[PDB]
Amino acid sequence: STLCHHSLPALIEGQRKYYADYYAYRQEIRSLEGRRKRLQAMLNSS
Amino acid sequence: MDGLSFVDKIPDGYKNEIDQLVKKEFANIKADNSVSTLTNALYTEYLKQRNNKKRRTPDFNDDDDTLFLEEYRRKYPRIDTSRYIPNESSEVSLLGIVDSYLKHQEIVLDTLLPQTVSNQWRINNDYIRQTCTIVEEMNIQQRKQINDLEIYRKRL
Amino acid sequence: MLCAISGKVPRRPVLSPKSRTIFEKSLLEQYVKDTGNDPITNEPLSIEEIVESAQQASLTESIPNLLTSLQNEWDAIMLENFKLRSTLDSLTKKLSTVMYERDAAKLVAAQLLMEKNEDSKDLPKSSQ
Amino acid sequence: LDSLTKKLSTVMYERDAAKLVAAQLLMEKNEDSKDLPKSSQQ
Repeated sequence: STLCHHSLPALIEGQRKYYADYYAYRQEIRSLEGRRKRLQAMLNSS
Repeated sequence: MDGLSFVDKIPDGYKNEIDQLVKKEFANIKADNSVSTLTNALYTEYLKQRNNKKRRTPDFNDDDDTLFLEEYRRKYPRIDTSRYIPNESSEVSLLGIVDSYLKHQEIVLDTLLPQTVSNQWRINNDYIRQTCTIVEEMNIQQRKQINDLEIYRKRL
Repeated sequence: MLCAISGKVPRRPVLSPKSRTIFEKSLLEQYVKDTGNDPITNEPLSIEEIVESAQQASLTESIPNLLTSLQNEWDAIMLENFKLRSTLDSLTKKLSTVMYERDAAKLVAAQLLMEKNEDSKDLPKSSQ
Repeated sequence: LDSLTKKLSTVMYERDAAKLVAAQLLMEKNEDSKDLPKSSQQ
């Protein structure tokens, strides 16, 4: 009954761990997608 | 809530360090009749009620109440010889058949031990596959993060 | 092979049809007269709903059944249940120490979830 | 007795499971401290 209870609580906490890491990956992707535009605008002034 | 067990390969010093954090939070938050009365009192005192051992004590050339005692010894010996005569007629056979009953009862307990052992392994086996998949999702998330931290400094 | 109320080895075992669990007759008849329901599953059960050999080799030294055997039975009944009341009081104290340290650990994670993500967010703001 | 022993067992296993959450979370919080301080210095 321990590992039956340990399976049920951990399987719901795994999705909350990943989706927290998923939304954190989307915010870091926005900083990468924006910083390249400022370097892309360097050759426009040239 | 999500703590990986099979994945995390967690020292005993981390158990002591985390327990101090828990302990610091712990400091902050800070039907029977009269037979039950006799049984609870006898067990709390640890003393047992005395039985009558007078039948072993009896002696010859004594008074009329002890004449009742020696005749009580005669009725007990006739009953004891009758009880011993039944056991002799039965033979070991009667002790043999009750032993066969005990082996059948004992085997049923061992099967319940395998059934619980098979099921607890299955719950662990399902958990082990989930931990390995949760490992790769966390490892890919960490690799993407270390790329972004390096790239943002490189662009600036 | 055993009774599911006392932990006996029954002499006249009876089984209930609402939940199949083998009970000794006197113990199951006592329960249905007290509260007319199955003790295990709490389902409706009556005396007519119930559906109806063991050898114990008496010892060679069988006075002792009056004196020595009968005192040991009511000693072992008395000491065990008192030790069992001592067992039930200690776990309810250990239940309280379990939930308080559990709620203590919940406040750690609630405190540290605000610490970690804002520390990571300040690393993302540091680049700008 | 056995019904609260299930409550005792499920709590103590989950308490040490939730205890491992803190050991992971404290080490990540510590890494974000030294990362930012060495960066904000330079």
